[PDB]
Amino acid sequence: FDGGSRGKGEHFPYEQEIKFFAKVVLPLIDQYFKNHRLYFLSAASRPLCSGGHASNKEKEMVTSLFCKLGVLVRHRISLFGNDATSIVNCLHILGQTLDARTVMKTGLESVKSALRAFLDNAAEDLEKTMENLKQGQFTKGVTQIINYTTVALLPMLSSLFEHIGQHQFGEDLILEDVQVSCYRILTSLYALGTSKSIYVERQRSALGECLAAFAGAFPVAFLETHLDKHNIYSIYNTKSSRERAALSLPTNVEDVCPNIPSLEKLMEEIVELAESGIRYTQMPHVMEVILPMLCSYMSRWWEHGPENNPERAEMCCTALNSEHMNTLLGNILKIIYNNLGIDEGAWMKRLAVFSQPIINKVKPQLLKTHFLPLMEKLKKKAATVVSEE
Amino acid sequence: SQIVLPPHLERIREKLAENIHELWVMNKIELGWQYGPVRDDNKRQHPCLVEFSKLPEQERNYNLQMSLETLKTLLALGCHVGISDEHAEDKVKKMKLPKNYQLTSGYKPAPMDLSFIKLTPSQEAMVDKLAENAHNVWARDRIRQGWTYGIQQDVKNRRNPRLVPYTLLDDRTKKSNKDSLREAVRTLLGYGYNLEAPDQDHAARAEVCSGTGERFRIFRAEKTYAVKAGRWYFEFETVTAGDMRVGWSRPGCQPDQELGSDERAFAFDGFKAQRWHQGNEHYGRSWQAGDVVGCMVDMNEHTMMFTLNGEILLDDSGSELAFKDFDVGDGFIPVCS
Ligand SMILES: Nc1ncnc2c1ncn2[C@@H]1O[C@H](COP(=O)(O)OP(=O)(O)OP(=O)(O)O)[C@@H](O)[C@H]1O
Ligand SMILES: COc1ccc2c(c1)CN(Cc1ccc(C(=O)O)cc1)CCS2
Repeated sequence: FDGGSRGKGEHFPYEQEIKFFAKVVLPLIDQYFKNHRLYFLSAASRPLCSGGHASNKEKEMVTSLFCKLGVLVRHRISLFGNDATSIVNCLHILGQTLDARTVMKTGLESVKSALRAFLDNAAEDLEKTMENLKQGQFTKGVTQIINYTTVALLPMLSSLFEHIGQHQFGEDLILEDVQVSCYRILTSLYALGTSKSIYVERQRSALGECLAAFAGAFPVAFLETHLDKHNIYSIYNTKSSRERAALSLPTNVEDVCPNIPSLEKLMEEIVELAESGIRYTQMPHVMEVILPMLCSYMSRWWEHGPENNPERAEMCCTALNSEHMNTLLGNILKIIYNNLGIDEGAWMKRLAVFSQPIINKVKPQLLKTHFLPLMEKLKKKAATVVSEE
Repeated sequence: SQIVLPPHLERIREKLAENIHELWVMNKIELGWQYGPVRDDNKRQHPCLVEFSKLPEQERNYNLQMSLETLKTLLALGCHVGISDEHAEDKVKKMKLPKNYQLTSGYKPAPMDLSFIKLTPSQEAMVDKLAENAHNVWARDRIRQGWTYGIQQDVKNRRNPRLVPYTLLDDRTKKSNKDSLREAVRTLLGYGYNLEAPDQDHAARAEVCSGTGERFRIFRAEKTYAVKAGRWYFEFETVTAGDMRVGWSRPGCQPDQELGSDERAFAFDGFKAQRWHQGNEHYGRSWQAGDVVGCMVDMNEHTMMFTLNGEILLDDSGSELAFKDFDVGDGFIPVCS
């Protein structure tokens, strides 16, 4: 149809096939996988004692179906019309249902290549959004690409990375070419978050969820990259200068993330944030995107921290602590306290949702007589006539 | 009954026979033993590297039969072994081998580069099954001979110290047999006949192997201690983690019926994180070993609550009430299953 769209075939004969697909096949997939998600996520572990576990070939077919649906949805939301929501929801539910561990351990090379190519295509589309959004705001291909991104790529990637982080599939999936593609995706997400442009503040949020999900999912501490040698799962510690030369790398540990500053730099930024007293409207990107990334990073990297690992504490890639957590959360509630009176929005609620994992993580001894300020402010501000929360 | 000879191994049975002979002699000589004049236990020497006149023909037959039994057991495991390439003989090349390690029997040793072959955990599992099965076959043969288990070797009374299940076997002997058989499997892989073997998926096992008369035991307080008014509390420490229920029961609760399957008991089950009364509903969390569950009942307001390690357990909704509506009746007593 795309080959002969402008040709003699303006009316494609296969209306029956197209209608049957878009009206039955997609919603059936969505509902079936929503109902039987536990069957496909089953493994050697037995969550569902009654039902059996999906076969390895079964999970291979699930991954193949997800990859094929992604290939279909690439750059064709406008041609799908109003069904694009249906296709993206099917991709969402399939992404939850995937079992990357078993797929990588015993999977078809075609399926593995399809997954790698899907991730590489996501990275390439993000780079195309880079190159056109930069000096493309004056000016269609650019409009189609940006619509495709903002509609599908952010939800798809966010859902997939949330699943990967929740099931710790990153150590089994994100490696070699997959890992360099994820590096490109991370650089792209950070550049979109940091950059200022009308198309950016029109979709700041979805970038926020996608980037936070990626931060949770990625198996390398990109923030505290100085402790690179300790991590065993990094390309810089596994597959060496020969493959630096073979496939292109930034070739420097600190240059792998040129636009991404260091963890201590972001910590200092958030400390003098709300203390320098700058306006929300000047640079809204930190409390909307960066703090979610910090929270996801700490939530993922706590258990690898030195205070959680007294054994070989010198052999840890990350150096987070409960004092880091309480300082960052203190900066969070200082920001909300200084910004609740003016510039009201749902972004405070979204930030609180994003920070829910860290307040769950923190020990209740601090909750005593440290979050007492939190509850007293949250009640005195809610003491208004209309009640909430 | 199911055993058949695999269809491409007829003409190769001989070559496999002398191949197993080669593995047997090389394994015997590189287990640390060496050719000697006379057989002694303290000498740790193997004088049997001599002409076939004295060499046990029964031992030769045992070697051949255990080789064929080994291959029959791999085919029984589902290993539809495949012929890959003849090029194994071309690829195998003689490394540097010392004069002492060189066999004086006259045959040329063929120690191959066994390091680079990566043993996939599936073949490790079949190796475990091969060890178990070979040990079982040996035990069966000894029992047919009349051997019986003992603390130490007694030839007069035919008491064997090693006659125990392989799972409980001593480390040294199981390690020795295990390395011998991994060497055998690795030599088969070196000749290149690849193991097209199935994978043993995890199978659910009910694990209930107690007396058929009882799948559970119920402990309760006396009927006369039933409380009908007030706020009462007790504790239940779980030394293990598994099928256990704790709660409050009517005086008429049956002992042979599971707690919470009827109207006579209100229970909490931490194995599946559920609450039980006339049915099953999700509630609370799952305990672990050493966890203490505190059960509270309030007969004034007709409510029940459960706490795990101090923290109050709550159902899908935000309520902390495991059970909120019940008639006082004849009272409640602490109970567990
Ligand atoms: N006919 C045989 N010839 C050589 N080795 C055997 C024979 N039968 C079994 N084996 C294996 O050899 C190991 C011990 O070597 P050895 O032959 O000295 O013992 P054995 O004479 O077979 O006595 P046992 O049957 O008690 O092991 C045993 O683990 C056994 O599995
Ligand atoms: C008892 O004369 C024999 C007869 C046959 C063989 C051996 C010794 C040498 N063996 C080593 C061996 C010996 C004894 C034990 C044991 O039972 O402790 C285990 C392994 C390999 C099998 S060929």
